[PDB]
Amino acid sequence: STLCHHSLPALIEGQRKYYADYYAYRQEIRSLEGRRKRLQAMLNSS
Amino acid sequence: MDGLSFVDKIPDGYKNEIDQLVKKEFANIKADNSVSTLTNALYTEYLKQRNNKKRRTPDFNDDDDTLFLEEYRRKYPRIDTSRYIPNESSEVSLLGIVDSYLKHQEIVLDTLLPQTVSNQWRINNDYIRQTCTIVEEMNIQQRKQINDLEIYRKRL
Amino acid sequence: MLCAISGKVPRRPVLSPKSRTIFEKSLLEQYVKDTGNDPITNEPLSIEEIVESAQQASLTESIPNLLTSLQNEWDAIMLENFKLRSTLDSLTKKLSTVMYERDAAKLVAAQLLMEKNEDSKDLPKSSQ
Amino acid sequence: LDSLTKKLSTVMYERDAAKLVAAQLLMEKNEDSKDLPKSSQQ
Repeated sequence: STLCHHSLPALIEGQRKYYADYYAYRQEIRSLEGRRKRLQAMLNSS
Repeated sequence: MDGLSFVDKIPDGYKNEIDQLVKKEFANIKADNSVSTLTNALYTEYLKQRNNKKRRTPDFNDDDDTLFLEEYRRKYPRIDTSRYIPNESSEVSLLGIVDSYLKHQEIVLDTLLPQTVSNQWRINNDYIRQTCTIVEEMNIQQRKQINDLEIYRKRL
Repeated sequence: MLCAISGKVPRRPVLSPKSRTIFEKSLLEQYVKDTGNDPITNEPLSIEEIVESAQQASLTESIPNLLTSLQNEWDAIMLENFKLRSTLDSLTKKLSTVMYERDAAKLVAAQLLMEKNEDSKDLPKSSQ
Repeated sequence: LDSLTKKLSTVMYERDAAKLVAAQLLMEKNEDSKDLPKSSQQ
């Protein structure tokens, strides 16, 4: 009954761990997608 | 809530360090009749009620109440010889058949031990596959993060 | 092979049809007269709903059944249940120490979830 | 007795499971401290 209870609580906490890491990956992707535009605008002034 | 067990390969010093954090939070938050009365009192005192051992004590050339005692010894010996005569007629056979009953009862307990052992392994086996998949999702998330931290400094 | 109320080895075992669990007759008849329901599953059960050999080799030294055997039975009944009341009081104290340290650990994670993500967010703001 | 022993067992296993959450979370919080301080210095 321990590992039956340990399976049920951990399987719901795994999705909350990943989706927290998923939304954190989307915010870091926005900083990468924006910083390249400022370097892309360097050759426009040239 | 999500703590990986099979994945995390967690020292005993981390158990002591985390327990101090828990302990610091712990400091902050800070039907029977009269037979039950006799049984609870006898067990709390640890003393047992005395039985009558007078039948072993009896002696010859004594008074009329002890004449009742020696005749009580005669009725007990006739009953004891009758009880011993039944056991002799039965033979070991009667002790043999009750032993066969005990082996059948004992085997049923061992099967319940395998059934619980098979099921607890299955719950662990399902958990082990989930931990390995949760490992790769966390490892890919960490690799993407270390790329972004390096790239943002490189662009600036 | 055993009774599911006392932990006996029954002499006249009876089984209930609402939940199949083998009970000794006197113990199951006592329960249905007290509260007319199955003790295990709490389902409706009556005396007519119930559906109806063991050898114990008496010892060679069988006075002792009056004196020595009968005192040991009511000693072992008395000491065990008192030790069992001592067992039930200690776990309810250990239940309280379990939930308080559990709620203590919940406040750690609630405190540290605000610490970690804002520390990571300040690393993302540091680049700008 | 056995019904609260299930409550005792499920709590103590989950308490040490939730205890491992803190050991992971404290080490990540510590890494974000030294990362930012060495960066904000330079």
